[PDB]
Order: sequence, then structure tokens, then C-alpha cells
Amino acid sequence: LAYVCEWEKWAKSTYCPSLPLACAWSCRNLIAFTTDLRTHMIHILDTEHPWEVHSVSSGHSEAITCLEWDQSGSRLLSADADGQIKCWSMADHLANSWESSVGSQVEGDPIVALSWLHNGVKLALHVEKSGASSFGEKFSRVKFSPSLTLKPMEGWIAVTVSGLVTVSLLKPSGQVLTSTESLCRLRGRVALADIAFTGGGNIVVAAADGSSASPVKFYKVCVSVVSEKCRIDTEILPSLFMRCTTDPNRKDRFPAITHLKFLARDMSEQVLLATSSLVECWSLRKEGLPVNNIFQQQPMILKWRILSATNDLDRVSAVALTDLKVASDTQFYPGLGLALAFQDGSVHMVHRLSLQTMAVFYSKAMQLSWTSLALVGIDNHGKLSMLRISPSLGHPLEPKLALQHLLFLLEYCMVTGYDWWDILLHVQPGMVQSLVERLHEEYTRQKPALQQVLSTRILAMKASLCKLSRVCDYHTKLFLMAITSTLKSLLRPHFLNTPDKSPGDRLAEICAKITDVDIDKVMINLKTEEFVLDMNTLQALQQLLQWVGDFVLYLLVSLPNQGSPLRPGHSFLRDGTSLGMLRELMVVIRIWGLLKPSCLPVYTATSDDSMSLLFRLLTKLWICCRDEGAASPASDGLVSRLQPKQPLRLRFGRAPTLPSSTSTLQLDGLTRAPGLHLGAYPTEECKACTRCGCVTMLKSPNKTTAVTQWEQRWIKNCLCGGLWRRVPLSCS
Amino acid sequence: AVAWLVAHVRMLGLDEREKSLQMIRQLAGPLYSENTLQFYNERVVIMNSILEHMCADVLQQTATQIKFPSTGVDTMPYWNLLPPKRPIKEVLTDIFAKVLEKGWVDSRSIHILDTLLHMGGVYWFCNNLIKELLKETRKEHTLRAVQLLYSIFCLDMQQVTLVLLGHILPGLLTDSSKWHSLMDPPGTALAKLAVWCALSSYSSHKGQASSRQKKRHREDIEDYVSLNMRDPLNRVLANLFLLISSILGSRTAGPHTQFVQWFMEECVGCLEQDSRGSILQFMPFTTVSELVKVSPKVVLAITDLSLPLGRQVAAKAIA
Amino acid sequence: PHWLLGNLVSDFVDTFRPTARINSICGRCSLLPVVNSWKLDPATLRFPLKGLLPYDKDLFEPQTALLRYVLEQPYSRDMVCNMLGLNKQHKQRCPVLEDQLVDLVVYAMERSETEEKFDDGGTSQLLWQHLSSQLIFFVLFQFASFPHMVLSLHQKLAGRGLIKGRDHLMWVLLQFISGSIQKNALAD
Amino acid sequence: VADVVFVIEGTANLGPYFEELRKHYLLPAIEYFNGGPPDFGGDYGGTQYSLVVFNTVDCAPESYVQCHAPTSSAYEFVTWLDGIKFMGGGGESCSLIAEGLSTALQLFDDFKKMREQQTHRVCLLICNSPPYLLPAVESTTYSGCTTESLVQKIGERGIHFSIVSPRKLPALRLLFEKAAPPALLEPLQQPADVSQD
Repeated sequence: LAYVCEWEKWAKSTYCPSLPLACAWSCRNLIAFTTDLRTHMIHILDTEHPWEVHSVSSGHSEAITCLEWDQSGSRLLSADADGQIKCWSMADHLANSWESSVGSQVEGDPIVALSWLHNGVKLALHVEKSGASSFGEKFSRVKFSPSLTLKPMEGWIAVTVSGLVTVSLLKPSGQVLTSTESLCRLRGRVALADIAFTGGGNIVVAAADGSSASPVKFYKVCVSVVSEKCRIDTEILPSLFMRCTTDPNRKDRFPAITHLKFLARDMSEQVLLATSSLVECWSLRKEGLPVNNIFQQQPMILKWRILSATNDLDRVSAVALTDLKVASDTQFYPGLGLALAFQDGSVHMVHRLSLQTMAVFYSKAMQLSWTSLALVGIDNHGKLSMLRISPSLGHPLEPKLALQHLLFLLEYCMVTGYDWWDILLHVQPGMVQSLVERLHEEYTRQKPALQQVLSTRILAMKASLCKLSRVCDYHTKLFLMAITSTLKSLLRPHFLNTPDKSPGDRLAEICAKITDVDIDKVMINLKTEEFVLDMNTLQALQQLLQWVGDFVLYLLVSLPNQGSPLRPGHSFLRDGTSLGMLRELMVVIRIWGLLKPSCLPVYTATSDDSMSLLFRLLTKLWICCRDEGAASPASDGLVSRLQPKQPLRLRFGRAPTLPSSTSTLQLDGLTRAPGLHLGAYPTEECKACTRCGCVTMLKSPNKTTAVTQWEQRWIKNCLCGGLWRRVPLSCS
Repeated sequence: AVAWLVAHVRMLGLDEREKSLQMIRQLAGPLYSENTLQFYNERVVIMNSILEHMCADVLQQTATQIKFPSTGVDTMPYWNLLPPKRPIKEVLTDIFAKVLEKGWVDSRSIHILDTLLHMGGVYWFCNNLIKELLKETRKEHTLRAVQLLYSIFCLDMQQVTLVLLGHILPGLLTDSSKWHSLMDPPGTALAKLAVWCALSSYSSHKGQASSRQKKRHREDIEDYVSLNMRDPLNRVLANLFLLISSILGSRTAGPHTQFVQWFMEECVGCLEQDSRGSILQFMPFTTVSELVKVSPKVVLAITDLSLPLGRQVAAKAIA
Repeated sequence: PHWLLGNLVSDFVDTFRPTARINSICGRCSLLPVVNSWKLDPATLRFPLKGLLPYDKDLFEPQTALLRYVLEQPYSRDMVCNMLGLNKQHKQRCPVLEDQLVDLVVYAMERSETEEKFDDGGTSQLLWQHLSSQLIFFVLFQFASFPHMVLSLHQKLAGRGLIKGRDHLMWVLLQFISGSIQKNALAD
Repeated sequence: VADVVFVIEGTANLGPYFEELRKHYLLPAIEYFNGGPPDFGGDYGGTQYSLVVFNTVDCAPESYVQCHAPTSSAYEFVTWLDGIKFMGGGGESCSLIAEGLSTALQLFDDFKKMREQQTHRVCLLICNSPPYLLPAVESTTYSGCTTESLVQKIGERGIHFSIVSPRKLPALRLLFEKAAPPALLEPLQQPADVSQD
């Protein structure tokens, strides 16, 4: 329906018959796109600005299975497992660089990719409804046995699909071998799917051939015994099978997926699978056996029970799936929703246990992207690009409940620190405006104290809400607020001064209690000597700090623009508190320039100290707007004078978006259709220039000698820095 | 009792009541206790023992070994014999090298091979086989190898040949990475292999085995675009021949020109009936015209039934 | 051989295969019973001299069985010296030979692993110790890239042969290092 | 005997400074328990210690602790973690690691299960940025606060604990002396390596 790509030169590869495909990411950057071009390379693509598609050559054949673990970029490269797991961590998130972290499964073919790190978060959404719980009961975490802790470590241990015993030789971040050999029941044959995270620190696996027989090689295995050894268990869990063969009519089902979910108590995805469609579901409800009929008159045993089964019409399954045991009456979001695309055109997305019907709007392998119902188009139609359908959470309309669910999932994404893509699900930003208003209100009132660690993130979140449209004002305003706050905050504790009664930054913070003008007075009024750190500080003022100077300049000219066709115009910046923070920055950079002549002046004229008059006008407007002040006093008329010193042409970092409203968005693989400030930005490109999409637009090596503070401080993900991209320069 | 013990072994083995039950049942308990008017207790007990031996294999494997209630002479030696603490990547260096150095197929080991067949996948089976094949670097050894290999492909002819013709030939011809292998004189054997398996498959073949008929239910359309019937083997052969004709195209031929040359050469054979060559808008005629530039070999192949279609290729072969 | 060339060369080797068979003798099982230009003397994992085209690599693959059998036998020092050695004091080069004793190290664990020496059923350990002593008598090229011995430790992890081998392994390591302690440095 | 613990956290806040501190405070400290860092056998020799350096929640939404340093023979992995610790850590400057030191306490716990047959347990933690946060562990059962962490490190076990920060001094040393057992946070001095910090 919407969000479809295409590949110009490549096609369905009519020469090769076919190849099984797979991909799955529960975190950001969830595109892997196993395919065959016209063995083949593996692709990675982000959710925003998918124009810059990337790929990288593999080193094996048939690329059968891959599934990441955490936000840390990684992949599996199964199917004889050549070039095993690693990170990217080179300059950005657009190059594989598979390191020496390789596990040599000699000439095998497993289909297992699992062993995550920690517990699944608990969500009492229906009960709590996030009224005033303050993330206490609304978002919790159930105690869960960490797999082979020592601090939770983790490895890529899997199960031999081709083989029949086990995987060994684990070397997680220790470069140690630890080689052994185990028997593992001395017999087996499997074509199973893995289900790892169970109650104890064990792994579960069961399937052999299909509906023909009824074998399940349940292997309850234990790995944590002692360092430099392995004792893999061979505990055979109680077997089971697909009761579909009970029909005396026919038995041709032959399942081929039988996948599970991370909750190993309440699902069994057996299904009749050319010329058939019949889902099945069983549980692990422990119960005693009817020991009777032996005469006139350990009960603990496990015998599976049915959950759900019916006749359907479908060919391909995608993925199985909050917590259960909740009367989800008022809940209509995809809570534990299991959907799968239907071959015959439209996609009948419907939750479990009903399967009846939903809205359709008449006249290979997939996985669920996230809570927002936007699937990936890898259905049984050949080498076709991705698709998306309506994420409508339920039949009826409920704006109140809608925004409630939206804020619930937003706060969940905030506390879990994952990516957010509920963009397509929300209506135009007016409702989103009310939502963010209510959100910041609840944040301020019932934080209660997590604010001091949760503020920055949600500000960036705000950006997303203000990203789509007419309301581009809050976007730029929040970007400047965030960058200024961050830079000033990091500049504060960078003083190797001599100790005093209180901290240097803390004592500088109280500068609010000072007169209006003549900063040269207040600076010596508080302290002058203990502010110099070292001679090698002549790299920040003339190069990067100049920004803030120009910044305040850009305020002046933008002050008398209330009559413009934009209520805040470019920005308003009438908060006062942030303004006071900037004024503190001004006085500290003033004493800095007093300590070194390489500061940032007006650069134009009237030097015989423009900075002084600039600062006094800023303090004037501040005190005129600190505690519920007026806006446009008579002083506004005089400060509105344009002194011959203001420069222009500033970055004001921003990015495009995906305005796919309702109908269709068709793009190619390339050639998109329309619709750190340490210098490092000339007219034409001059280096590799590894940039980012949020605001960054910076250089890769930073081309410096001792300014490593900022560079090292921003080597990793920047402010919402998942969009650290790269692109070479043009050539004639 | 044995059958239901085999049914109940699917538990956690924490009770193991049926194990001791079967052990008691297999004992010498009935030593003329009741008025057993049989007079054949000896042979009956021998049959009971041999039947208990043939079944209960999984129970005598998944649990502790029995206390040897056999007291026989020599039980069935044929078994899995798969080294537990060893991967499946052993067939080549343990079987193929020996059988090439030996003079016969080592019938016993064949049983093992059978277990190897319906255990993994035919795809990777034939893949690793042909991979281990190209190492002799001498025509005689490659000849003996493919000779033994045509035989080892028996008991699974239909599906194995289908998977081969579908993947293993495009798996090298389609790309240039695997082209390196095709240049070898083993390539001639590979061509002989291909034509032999194609001939055997196209020929009448029932192939009805228990472990095969019980495991001969899948789904596959092969996505064989057509741009005298609808049979998987025939369709796969048509797609294969179309790809041969395509590879016979110009602008690049280092290793594969010799491959298609050897293919066409070995295809020439008396008493054969393959290469039907549909004559509506297909390549085989232009293919023969081009192969003539590499004399009367194709002049005999293309002559399907002396139809007026064959007049064209005849005139072209006139030269 | 060259790809774009014809099979004209390949078959030319095959028609050349039988005459070279007229120059073969046997499977080269073993010829070294004595303890005294010569038979069974390879230079670098290859004895033959004719530059013709013999049969499969059975005569090209190193005769590991031969050196394995001769080394485990006592008094082999003179035999190995005359068969592959040259200027034992004027040509120290530390050849590939060490890999051989690596197997002799692995085989070592086997002696302790195989039924756990049948729970000390006999005195094969005595012959083992004697052979190890003889090998230590030839400790002049043993630690060519000394970390190679660590490789022998890696294979020692196979089956976790630290049940009873460790004692004799440390013992023979002592027997070796005792004659070379003051010679080399602690770095090795 | 000599059960020490080495902790640093200012990697996110200030990296290069640590490299300077290593030249004067970190490296000489290790020489108090070894004849010189080279490559030796490692076992339960009492004098072993750990090396724990992590980051904050700024740009790590999937990782908090990955420590692994049981014995390390005090030379190899010690020097490795010293020179190859990290270069990341962005966001802002409000708090880097407090929840880390709590996990540090947990480390002492395993000593009770490992150092059986006292040992005058000692510990040292470094952090440039002044830390403060609401969460406690998010990794294990134990939970508390900075106050709970210090009272555990002092009263629950007489582990001598100091913090050799950069030459600057934040508002941290004050509260860290509220323990009735002597905390001995004195070893923050340009003078040479103290005997036992």
C-alpha cells in the first residue's frame, strides 16, 4: 500500500529457481533483506531516509538465518557460519567490518539465532493505564535467571540443525578457546525451531520432520557449570505433536515453520501447511494424570492441552509476537497480536483466538516491525521490495483511548530506550500537540525524580512529534535548545581549577544573583583567578564557540519579527531559565576572553568591546522576561537597532521526513524523489566527512590535535544519533 | 507391551517404569510355570527375542544399555554408527577417498550413506559431494569418481536428479565465482554426470521405497518461466537447456564454453531419447547453429522426428 | 592446468600414467628394521626422485606412518640422522621435523587416554618414558617457534586428557628443560 | 591476602586525562603488588583484582556492565583494560556511573565465596563526572543508592575505599566521609603512590 522500494537493474533472477529468505530485528535499523540478485551479499537499511541503501558481501552460501540481539549492530551469517557475529563500530553504522569473532562450525547448516541478554519488561498497561504510576507499576521487569552469568555475559551458542548434537567452543569477549566434546544422546535428526528463554537458564528445541511422524527432540540443556568447560545436558522434556492428524478425512499438513516466542509457556505454532491452511495452538499447562480405574479408588506431570485451532486460508507465516492474564476489554491495541499476510492481495490482520475478520476497505518470510502495525513486504511473490499496510489498532474510533495508547507506547519506548516508529500510526500533529502537552505536564508533575536522567531523550522525542507538519518552529527551537544545553553543560566541569568552598560550576551557577549590565564587574565580583586551565585552550573560542556569539546575534535581528507570517517566526526563546544558562555561558566566555585574546568578537566594527553591549541588551531582555515579563517594553524599540556587526548563513540543523499520508509511496533503490559545529563545513567536500542525519553534519577524523574532548565525546551515537550516515563526494 | 513402551518413552524418562516392565517381560519367567501346552517355547522365545531386538532401539539408546538378555550368536550389526561427538562433515574424508581408492562401493558403508540421505538435505548432500569431487586433477581418477557417483546417486534418483539439475549446474554457470571450478577436466565428468542422470530420470522409473514413499510429499513449482506436458523433471530439464543456450551466448566465455562443448559432446549417444527440443520458438535450433561453430554431431541431435521444423537445422548443418 | 587450454594436455598425462606405474614398487608400508643412496629416506616429506607423473598422492602425501613408527622406536637417533639429517652440528636449521614430534606428543596423551592405560594394567608407560627420553636426547630443534608446543596443548584438550597424562607430560617437560635451563633465557 | 579492586568510570566524561593519570597514579599502584608488568601464570593467588570501566545511559540503551577480570595475573588484562578501555560516551554532563559502584559491591560478594581461607579487602573507584541517579542496579537482586553503596562498602565490610579523581575536586568527597568505619578517601594527591589506598 505505502512505503515500497524497487531495484532497477536486478530482478527475480529467472535463472535461479528460488531461495528461502528471513530477517528479524526487535531493535532500531530493522532491515536485513535476505535475497538473491540477478552467496549474494547482505543488505542493511534504516527506517528513515531509506534512499541510501547499503549492502556488503558475505562469505558463505544460501544465507539461511539471521537475527540480531540488541541495539548494538550485529548479525549472524548462518548457513555454514562463515564470518560470524561482530559489531560495526568503525566510523558509523553503514559498514559491516566482520571482525575475527568467528565460530567455525565446520561444514554445517544451522537455522538458530538466539540467546538474548536480559529479561522482558513487564507492562501492566490495562491495570495501571499510566495515570500517576510514574513508570513504577506501568513498566516493570520480572526477575529472570540470566543465562550463564559470571555480570551477564552472552554468546552466540545455537543448535545444530544440520548436525544432531550441540554447539561448543564459545569465546565471548575473552578470546579464550574452551574446547570440549559432548555426546548429546548419541542420536537425533532435527529440522526444528529454537525457543531459548525459559524459566531456568536453559534452552528448548523440538521438531524433526513434520506431520509425517510425530517426533520432537526436546533438549533441555544446561551450559553454566564451570569456567573452561562444558556439560551440556540431554534432558528430554515431555514430547508432544500436532493433533491435526486426528481427522480421518486426510492428514496432509506437513508443517515447515513451527516457530515459538520468548515466553515458553503459552504458545504452540504448529500449523497445517499447498493446498492447506489450518492453524493449531497448544500450551504447557501442568496438571496431574487421572490415576484411577485400577481398583475401587507423584502427581506432578505435564500433559499438553489445546489452545486454538481452526480451518483457514493462508500459506506463509511471519512471526508469533505484553504479558497475559489480563482482561483486555478496553484494550484494542495489538497486545500479543499475531498476524500474517495472505497471498490473495489484501492482508487480513486479526488477533489470535478470533481470526474472524477485520476492516479491509473494499470498494517467503516476514516479522513484526513494532507495536505500530507496519509489516515488511517479503511475502510469496518473488524478489519483491517491502510493503506497508494500515496500522489501525481495532475497528472503532476513540481519540481519547487512541492518544492514551500512543502515550503509553511512547513512555515505553522512552524507558526502554529503543527506537520509535509509531509515526505512521498517529493522526496529524494537533492531537499529537495535545499529547505532548499532556506528556510534558505529567513529566513535570509525576516524574518524580527520574527527570534528571530522562530529560534529554524525551526532548529529542519531542522533535519527532514536531517533525511532521506548519509546526516546524518547535523543531528548530528544540534542536537549538538541546545543542546549547549540551555544549554548555559539557563545558562547565572542564575546569582543572583549585578547590574552594563550593564547586566551580556550582558557584558559577548562582550568577543569576547579579546586576544587569557590566559583566566585567560581576566576574571579579564572584571570582577571576581560578578559571584558567592551561595554555592549550586556543582552539574552542575562535573555532567553535563563535557559534554561541553569533547565536545571540541571531536573536537580536529575529526579535522584531512578530508581525511575520509565523507566530514564533524562526524562534522565540522566551524561557528565561535557558536564557539564564546562556547568560552564564556569556559571562564565562567573557572571562575566558579576558584570559586569552583569541575570543569571538563582533568581527565587523566598533571594537574600541561590542560583546559588552550585546550582553547588556541580552540581560535587559532577560530581566524584562524572567518572571512573567512582557514582550513585543520601550527598550525593545532601542535594542531593535541593527548594529553593523550581525553575520548570517548559519546551519540551523534539520532533516527531511516521510510524509506518506494515506495512499501510496513508491520509490526506487536510489535517486530519492522529492517529498558538532567545529567548522568542518566548507562549500565543496574536502575529506570523507562522516555525517549524521539529526543535526551533526560533521567530519570523520575531526582533523585536530588536542580537541579530542568533543570528538571522543561524539564518536558514538549523537543526540538521537542512530542516523550516523556516510556518503562520498561528487565527481564532475 | 514393547510397542506401548516405545510410545511412552516420549516422556522425561524420570519414571522408566515401562523399561523395567519390558525387562521383566523379556526374562525367562515362563519356565513351564503354567500348563503351557506349546512344546515350541524355544522357537517362540527366539522369535520374541529377535523382535524385541529389532524394535526398542530408541529405548535401548535414549536410556541405559540393557543387561544383555539376548544370549544369541550375532545380532544385527547394521546400525546408525554415526560418531556422536563428531559433525556430519565426515562423509568425504571417511567414505569418498576410500571408495575411490577401493574397487567397489563398500556396500556396508552404503547403509550409513542411506541414513545420511534421509537425515540431512539432498541439496547440501550433492553440494558437498560435487565440492569434494573436484580434487583429483587427473582424468582417470575423476572418471572412476563419477562412475561410482552415478551408482551412489541411486535409491534417490528422482529427487536427487531434480535438485541437481535445478541447482548444482546454475550454481556454477550463473556466476563467475564458481566458474573457476568448471575449467577442470573433471568438468567433462560433470557433463557426463549431468547427461547420465538426465537420461536415467527421463527414462521410466517407479522408485517406490518405504522410507521414500513415506517421505515423498512436498511442494515445488520451480518458478520455471516459459519466456509435451507439465512434469517437474521435464520442466526442470527445459529450464536447464534454456540456461545452457543462454550461457552459449557471446561477450563472455572462458570456462563455460568448454563446459557446454563437453555437454553437447557427451549428449551424443545411441539408444538415447532425451533432448526432445520443442520446436515452437525455442533455442535448441539456434543453439545447434552456434555449436556448429565449435561437424555432424548436432546434425543428428536436432533431428527429432524429421518434422518440417528439422528442415531448418538440416539446411544450417549443410554448411 | 591452464583453463582456456584444451584437454590435449590432460589426457596426455593419463596415457603417461601406466609407464610410471612400471616404476612403482609397493604401498611403502615400512622399511626400517635395522639400527645401523639408501631406501626410505625423504628430504622434505617426500622420498622419490623421478620427476615423472606417478599415481595418486599416496606417493606424494608425506609418509607420516613411517616416521611415526621409526621415531617411537628406541635407538632411532642414528637412523633419523642418516635418513634426513645433515651436518647435525654445522647445519642447525630446525626443519619441519618438529611437527612429527607434535604427533608424538599427541600420541603421548593417547597412551594415557587409551582405557586409562587399562588402569595401570601393564608397563607401556615405561616404554613411553624411554621414547620420550630418547626424544629429549634430540632436543636441539624441538622449540622452533616454541609456541608450537602450545599447539600440542590445544590438541591435549581433545577429550580432556588431563586425567593421568599431565604427570608424565610435566615430567618429560622437566627432563627437557633441565638440560636447557641455563642455556636459553626465561623468555622461551 | 591483598584483595584489591580497581574501578574507573570517567571514560565517558574524560578519557585523555585518565591516560595522564595512568602515567602517575594507576601504573605505580599496580607495581605495589607485582615486580613489574611485562606474561605469567594466573590462579587464586590472593593478590588478584578486577578492572571495571563502563559508560552511562547517554548512548548505551542496551549495555550497562560487561566486566570480566577474575585474576588476569594483575598484568596482562590489567594493562589491556588500561590502554583499551573505551573512547565513547556522549549525551551531557550530569552523571556517568553510580549504579556501577553498586555492582562493584557485588564483586566483593564473590570474594566471600572465592577467597575462603583475613585478606584486608581494599577497593578503588575513579569517576570524573559527579554522579547521581535514581535507579540502583537493573542487573541483579541487590539494590540501594550511593549512600547504601558507601555504607555497604564501609560498615558491611571494612573495605578501604578511595577515589583518585583528576586534580579538580567536586562535591563528592564530603558525603563520602559520613561512614563510621574510616573511608580513607585521602589518596587524591600529586605525591607518589600511596602504600595502601
